[PDB]
Amino acid sequence: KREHEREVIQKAIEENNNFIKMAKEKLAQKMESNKENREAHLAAMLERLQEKDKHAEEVRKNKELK
Amino acid sequence: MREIVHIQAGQCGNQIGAKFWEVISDEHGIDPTGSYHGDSDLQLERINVYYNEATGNKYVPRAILVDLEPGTMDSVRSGPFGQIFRPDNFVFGQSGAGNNWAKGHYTEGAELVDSVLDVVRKESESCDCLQGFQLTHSLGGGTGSGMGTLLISKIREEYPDRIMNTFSVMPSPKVSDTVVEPYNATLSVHQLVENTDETYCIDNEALYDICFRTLKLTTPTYGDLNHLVSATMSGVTTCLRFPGQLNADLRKLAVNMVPFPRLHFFMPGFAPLTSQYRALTVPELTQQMFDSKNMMAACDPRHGRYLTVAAIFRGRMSMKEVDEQMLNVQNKNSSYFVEWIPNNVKTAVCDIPPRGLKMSATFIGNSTAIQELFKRISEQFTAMFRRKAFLHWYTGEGMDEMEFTEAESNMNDLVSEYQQYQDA
Ligand SMILES: Nc1nc2c(ncn2[C@@H]2O[C@H](COP(=O)(O)OP(=O)(O)O)[C@@H](O)[C@H]2O)c(=O)[nH]1
Ligand SMILES: [Mg+2]
Repeated sequence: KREHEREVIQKAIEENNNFIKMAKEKLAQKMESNKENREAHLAAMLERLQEKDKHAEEVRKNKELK
Repeated sequence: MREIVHIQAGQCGNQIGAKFWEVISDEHGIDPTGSYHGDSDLQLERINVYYNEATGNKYVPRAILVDLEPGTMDSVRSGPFGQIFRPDNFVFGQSGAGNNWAKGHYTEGAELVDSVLDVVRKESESCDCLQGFQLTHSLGGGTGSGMGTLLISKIREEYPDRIMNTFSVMPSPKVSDTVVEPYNATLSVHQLVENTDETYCIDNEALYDICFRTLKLTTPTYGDLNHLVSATMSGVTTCLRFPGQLNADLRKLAVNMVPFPRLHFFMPGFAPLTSQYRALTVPELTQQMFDSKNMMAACDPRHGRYLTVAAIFRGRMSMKEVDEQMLNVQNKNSSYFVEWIPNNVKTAVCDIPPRGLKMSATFIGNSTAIQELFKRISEQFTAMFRRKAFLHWYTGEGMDEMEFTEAESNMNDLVSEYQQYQDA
């Protein structure tokens, strides 16, 4: 019986710890995937704007030949 | 053997225990300070059983007060006879147990239990011959229920040859604090089946009913119940505290009340039920005492059969009338007494009556009807368990459904065994 008691309280400690741990993981995965996603979006936006810039240089060059 | 060691665990436990110490301290002439101030010698002849003598006459209840919350025990230190208790013997945590059996038994209680056992050793080692221990608790909360049973085990590990005795309050929907009470009860009934020699089953249901439909108290308080309780506890501890013919011990009681090891669950009864200028007649006391409307359980003895019975008669009356009426109750209703245990109703008389009363009768029954109490609980338990309700509170403390399953089975079995003997 004493061993059973030690096992039960051990189970409780382990289960709370596993909770805190799985929480910490899940949250880190989420924060990191969010940061990767947001950065990707802003990168593609700035790159669209860069292609806009390159086409403006293209236009100016096309006129300085006419 | 002589000295008893008394333990109060939990709210209900410390409440009924504090009342009990008030009541019998009065009976024994001990003022709230520990000084004897009574007339008779009878009051001090066996005072060693429940009180340790100290310093200038001072008597100190050999009691250990235990709780996981500081409330009820502060309440006790504060109130009437509050400082008759050895201050060292207050052992308390701060967390509480949240009416959770798992918490009192496995997690929070486990922290506190070793300091309790420390005080237990200190008292036991200062005894000439320790009979055993008496515990007060409910089975429906968390501290009393779970921590108390854990203590029962611990103490049995350390004193396997002594007697375990409990006044255990059974829960009832009529008087409920939490829905998990059936679980808690079924868990500790399990422990009690295995680790006590004698448990007085004090059912809150009966105390309610007797408060409501007899004392005619429409709105009963826990004090109303606890006055019935302290009356019973004085009653059934009398022959252990007073000299006389059948100088009683806890073991002889067990030997004389427990035909089979597991069936050690007793039904107490008391007359006259109070809440009294006219003393009754022996006939009255007797018949009141054996009626159900005076049982502190809930079961009707006419539904099963007395295995063993002990009656105590307190006051000044004729022993001839006492013997006549006792044999009249048996000979008349000889159907409700098993025929394979000959001469199973014993009777004692003590001259000192309880406070307020001039004549009184207490009664202790090993009756098969207790199965009803257990059955009630089993049902309530099952209902919830069948849909695994409110189990998270326990599972989150490390427990498994298997434990519950086992417990249930055991109680079911108990009932069965009891029935087996009702048909014999
Ligand atoms: N008769 C009686 N029953 C009580 C008292 N206090 C609580 N109960 C019952 O005991 C159970 C609650 O347990 P409680 O003693 O408060 O919890 P604990 O402190 O964890 O052990 C419920 O079944 C209540 O009905 C009391 O003072 N007298
Ligand atoms: Mg409570």
